[PDB]
Amino acid sequence: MKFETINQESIAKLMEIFYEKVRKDKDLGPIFNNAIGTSDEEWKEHKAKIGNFWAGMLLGEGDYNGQPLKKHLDLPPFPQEFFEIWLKLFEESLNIVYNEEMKNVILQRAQMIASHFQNMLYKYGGH
Ligand code: HEM
Ligand SMILES: [C-]#N
Repeated sequence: MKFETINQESIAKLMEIFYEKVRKDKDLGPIFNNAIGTSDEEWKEHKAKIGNFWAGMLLGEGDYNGQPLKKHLDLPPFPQEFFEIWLKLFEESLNIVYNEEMKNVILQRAQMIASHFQNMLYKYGGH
């Protein structure tokens, strides 16, 4: 009932579950909607792309070829606190799809990226 492995099937289930939580989210939903659209197909094309990102990260295969940091830099600014929401929802989704062992491998990878995005996107300083 829970994946003890990482494959196209498990990642596709992860994308389904996570981006449905994101779409329904009070804080994240508008950001994503303003960026990709509201149609089911636009959301399917986004899940496909992020699915390819994760396959490249986790399986070493797929057609993801974009610049993830640049993309988030180019987004209209949003609060740093949203990274907490994103991670909470992602961990919930992983907990549905994967056993504890696999879940923790992928969460760790997401945490590392989120931490890198945050150090790059917010000074936390002043100027
Ligand atoms: C506050 C948290 C985050 C928000 C609000 C957010 C938002 C978005 C949005 C709106 C897009 C669509 C970009 C567009 O169509 O212009 C996007 C793309 C993407 N996101 Fe995020 N993101 C967040 C965190 C993350 C994290 C932590 C990761 C990785 C672990 C990630 C991975 C990606 C990737 C790979 C893309 C595709 C970029 C491309 O088109 O090449 N995001 N994100
Ligand atoms: C970005 N999800």
